[PDB]
Amino acid sequence: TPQNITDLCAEYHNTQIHTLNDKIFSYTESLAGKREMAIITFKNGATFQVEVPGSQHIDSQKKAIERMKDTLRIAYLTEAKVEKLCVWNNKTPHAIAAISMAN
Amino acid sequence: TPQNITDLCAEYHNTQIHTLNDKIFSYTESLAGKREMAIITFKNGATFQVEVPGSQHIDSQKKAIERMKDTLRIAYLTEAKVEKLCVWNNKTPHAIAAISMAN
Amino acid sequence: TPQNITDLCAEYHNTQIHTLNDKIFSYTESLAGKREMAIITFKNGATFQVEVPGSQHIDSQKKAIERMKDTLRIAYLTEAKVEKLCVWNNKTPHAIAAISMAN
Amino acid sequence: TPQNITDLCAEYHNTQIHTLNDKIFSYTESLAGKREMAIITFKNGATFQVEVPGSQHIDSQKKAIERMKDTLRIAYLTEAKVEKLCVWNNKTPHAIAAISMAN
Amino acid sequence: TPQNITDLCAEYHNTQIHTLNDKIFSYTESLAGKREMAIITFKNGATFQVEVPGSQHIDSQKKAIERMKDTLRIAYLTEAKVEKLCVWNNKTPHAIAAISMAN
Ligand SMILES: Nc1c(NCCCOCCOCCOCCCNC(=O)c2cc(O[C@H]3O[C@H](CO)[C@H](O)[C@H](O)[C@H]3O)cc([N+](=O)[O-])c2)c(=O)c1=O
Ligand SMILES: Nc1c(NCCCOCCOCCOCCCNC(=O)c2cc(O[C@H]3O[C@H](CO)[C@H](O)[C@H](O)[C@H]3O)cc([N+](=O)[O-])c2)c(=O)c1=O
Ligand SMILES: Nc1c(NCCCOCCOCCOCCCNC(=O)c2cc(O[C@H]3O[C@H](CO)[C@H](O)[C@H](O)[C@H]3O)cc([N+](=O)[O-])c2)c(=O)c1=O
Ligand SMILES: Nc1c(NCCCOCCOCCOCCCNC(=O)c2cc(O[C@H]3O[C@H](CO)[C@H](O)[C@H](O)[C@H]3O)cc([N+](=O)[O-])c2)c(=O)c1=O
Ligand SMILES: Nc1c(NCCCOCCOCCOCCCNC(=O)c2cc(O[C@H]3O[C@H](CO)[C@H](O)[C@H](O)[C@H]3O)cc([N+](=O)[O-])c2)c(=O)c1=O
Repeated sequence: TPQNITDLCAEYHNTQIHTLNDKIFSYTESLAGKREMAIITFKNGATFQVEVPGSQHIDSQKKAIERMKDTLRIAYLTEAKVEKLCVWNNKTPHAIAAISMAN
Repeated sequence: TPQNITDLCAEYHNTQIHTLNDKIFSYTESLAGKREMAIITFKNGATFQVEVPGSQHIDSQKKAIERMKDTLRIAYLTEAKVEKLCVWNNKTPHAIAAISMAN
Repeated sequence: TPQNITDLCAEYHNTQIHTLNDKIFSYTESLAGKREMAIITFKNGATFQVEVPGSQHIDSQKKAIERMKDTLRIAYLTEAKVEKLCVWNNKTPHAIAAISMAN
Repeated sequence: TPQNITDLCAEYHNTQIHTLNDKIFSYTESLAGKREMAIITFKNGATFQVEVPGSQHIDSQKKAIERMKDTLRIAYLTEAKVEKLCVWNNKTPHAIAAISMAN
Repeated sequence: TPQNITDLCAEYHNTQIHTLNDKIFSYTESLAGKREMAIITFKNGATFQVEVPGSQHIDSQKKAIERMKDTLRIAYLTEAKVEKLCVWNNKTPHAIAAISMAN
């Protein structure tokens, strides 16, 4: 398995690493039907989503989508610095695939 | 997908944005039958609910309703500033559809 | 729907509001069979339970019972002030139906 | 029905109360097969387990076992004072049945 | 049952104990398909994973895998010192079987 988020990200098509080294500036979450998702922003304006679960996802990803929204919420409320995000860049906002947190 | 809570709220009928930019003043939750819900207030007297799950909800919303009560609870306890709420204004108290936190 | 805990509490028989306006003094939780419950006390000696799930509860209350014990544990640990409890008083200790937190 | 941990503990055979009145010294958890358990210790050297779910546990204890591991984790991290533990003493380490937390 | 992480770790083949006595330096988690995992590192560079659930895990480990990612995230955020890790060393990064935390 990959040793880090950069190596993990490179295993997939349509991805890119974003290097933030900053806390989350805003956290949004919705329960509206067909938009059950989260959206975060950083102070520079860069915006990211956790996608609504769909036909593009395999079953194993469902629990991990729920965990990512948990992660983002707590990271936001603790002001944790996000180091990098691995995202799919074939969506807007870019869709989070993975996150790294470091000091 | 929407970039922010205002654009997401605009996708639905019978909704509005409330701009609070304030922490939650009170948090209430109930396990009583047919009243399994949360209610929050702001110091200006605005009151909102997370509805009881029912027939107006699609299955994918169920997990999201539970997550939203989770979110409000921790927002309350951490005194996190709520920026905006997207609500259905066809219910009393207005029913939460999405939340944004910033600052 | 109800706008506050007092109006909610009044929808049910065999309930009363207790006004605490205090943090929880003790939190006790059990996994022993037939006693899978939580008990909280306040420094005025008032004691309350989250009842073991049973045939008195409808299906939709199950998730909310588990949520209540999460709420009471985190309230305890954060020393959050509990404003009011809505309880069933046909049980000893009185059984929690709803909680409000403020101040 | 019990109003406190001592009374609840007394309801079961092969149990005893340990009075700690201290925070947890160490918290251990495992995901290894057939050892999906938690172990806590105190600075006096007392060691306790949350048992692996098995055929001694009825269905309704399974959820409560999960919650107890949650509770011990967060108690540990917050340095909350543990007042008493109700344990089964026919297992080594003694097996937790209930916990009370108080200042 | 085991009294500590060292005795638990010794019940399994292909395991070793790593003694860290330090907080986690970075936390990574992924929802990408077939890489639904967590990776942590320590300041000395040492890197560990929580494996993707697979056919080498029995059903009872599934829930504990979920729990371990929860634990590592909150450990990371609270800067909790990790005492020891029990890992399987037949994988790269070494795969976490158990964790102990102590100050
Ligand atoms: N696959 C796929 C897609 N498509 C995904 C589409 C993303 O769409 C979001 C656009 O929003 C839907 C706007 O809906 C109008 C539809 C008619 N539906 C409703 O009437 C309706 C009403 C609602 O309100 C009731 O329920 C609320 C609780 O949900 C609340 O109680 C309110 O008070 C009630 O009146 C709510 C909804 N809802 O959706 O939440 C809908 C794509 O791209 C793909 O590949
Ligand atoms: N769809 C829809 C609806 N319907 C929702 C409207 C409901 O509003 C709330 C009004 O509530 C019910 C008032 O209670 C009378 C119900 C008769 N049932 C009971 O007797 C009963 C008894 C209860 O107490 C027992 O259980 C408690 C635990 O639940 C506890 O153990 C206690 O000690 C017991 O005596 C409790 C309930 N209960 O509901 O909680 C009910 C609408 O509008 C739509 O559009
Ligand atoms: N509805 C309803 C009721 N009735 C509810 C009754 C309230 O009961 C409270 C006390 O319960 C029974 C005390 O147990 C004696 C009964 C026989 N049970 C056991 O043999 C037994 C043994 C246990 O120990 C084993 O399991 C432990 C884990 O559970 C541990 O591994 C230990 O080492 C083992 O020896 C444990 C239990 N258990 O219940 O936890 C029981 C009412 O009133 C209503 O409305
Ligand atoms: N009832 C009851 C019992 N019995 C309870 C048992 C006490 O058990 C602990 C003793 O442990 C036995 C360990 O099993 C070795 C047997 C062979 N099994 C395995 O081959 C095996 C291999 C494992 O490693 C692979 O999977 C790992 C993930 O789980 C990791 O990916 C690794 O890289 C892989 O090589 C792991 C396990 N596992 O069990 O975790 C087992 C009692 O008492 C009662 O009352
Ligand atoms: N057993 C076992 C294994 N198996 C584990 C393999 C480890 O592999 C990781 C490398 O991953 C596969 C790279 O995939 C390319 C192949 C085709 N797959 C895709 O088409 C694909 C596309 C995806 O993007 C869509 O879905 C995204 C959400 O998942 C997002 O919405 C994006 O916008 C969409 O385009 C995503 C995936 N996905 O897998 O996440 C795949 C081993 O080793 C053993 O021992």
